[PDB]
Amino acid sequence: MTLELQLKHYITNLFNLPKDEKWECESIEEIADDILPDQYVRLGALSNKILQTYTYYSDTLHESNIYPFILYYQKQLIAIGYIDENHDMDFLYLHNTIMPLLDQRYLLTG
Amino acid sequence: MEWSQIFHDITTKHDFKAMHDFLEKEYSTAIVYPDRENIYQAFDLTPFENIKVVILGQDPYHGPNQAHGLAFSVQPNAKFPPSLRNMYKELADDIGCVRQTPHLQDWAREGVLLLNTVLTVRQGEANSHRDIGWETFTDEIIKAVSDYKEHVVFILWGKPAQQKIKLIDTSKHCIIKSVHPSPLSAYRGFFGSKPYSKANTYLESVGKSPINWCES
Repeated sequence: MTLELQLKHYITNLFNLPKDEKWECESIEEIADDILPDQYVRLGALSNKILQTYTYYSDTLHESNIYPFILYYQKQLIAIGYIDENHDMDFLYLHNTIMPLLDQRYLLTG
Repeated sequence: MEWSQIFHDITTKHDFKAMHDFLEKEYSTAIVYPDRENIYQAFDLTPFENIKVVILGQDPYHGPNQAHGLAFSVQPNAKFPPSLRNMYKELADDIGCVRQTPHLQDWAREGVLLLNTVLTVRQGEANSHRDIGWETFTDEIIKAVSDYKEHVVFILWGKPAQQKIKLIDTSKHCIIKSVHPSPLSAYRGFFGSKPYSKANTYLESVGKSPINWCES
């Protein structure tokens, strides 16, 4: 099962969303310093790194005011989570290219 | 000065045969967006002589019935991408008007060149056509706009677009730049940045009429 689909099962169950609603995906590159909380953006780790960004969207996702996201730096997974209704980032996974910082990927086991 | 003349210059200076051979095979064996006949739609809708504002995008949307050859725009019945939703929120706060269509062919008719830096993508695979020659092409397009037009606004959202600053003559042209409108970055300086009225104020300072950004 793909990461996107694990994320979808997790979010739809957590937020009680329709399972057969289509999730579309927007991919954008942006510097880590403008995406992540400051405490997680540090010289020699994520600072000044361009991330490849996947943000998922649908009508019931917009109604719940959340944005599920997956972040990469080239081939290395950097983050999995969702921006919640307060516009805070909520992580299931976070790696800074040196070590894993947060890892609740067991939540994606389906 | 016409796109056909500029394209001729570009295709003479660089050899794109391997790109076209790669794309021929991609459109035969895979699902590539946008539809082939739409690849140059930004050029078809904004003739060179008409450009007043250049907005740089990255890759085309990579899902079904989304991309149609314009940066940021999706097809009239498609859902709102997160970045476009944010662009329209800033638009409502800056200019005042509310757009409900996600289609930007009207902006393109107004003189907004909606140029992605890469013009094709395989379905579901972000960046899948990075480095096949589009960047060479599209870097040359930005240069050409800078070189041959008198006074254009370049709007550069996100770090990748801002890497094109070195191709733009700022003694001639106006650069407006900020973090990307994606909800991942938008609160770090996209909201409140007023790119639309800033663009129009510059156009008026230089004796050009403003862009009508409202539904037209």
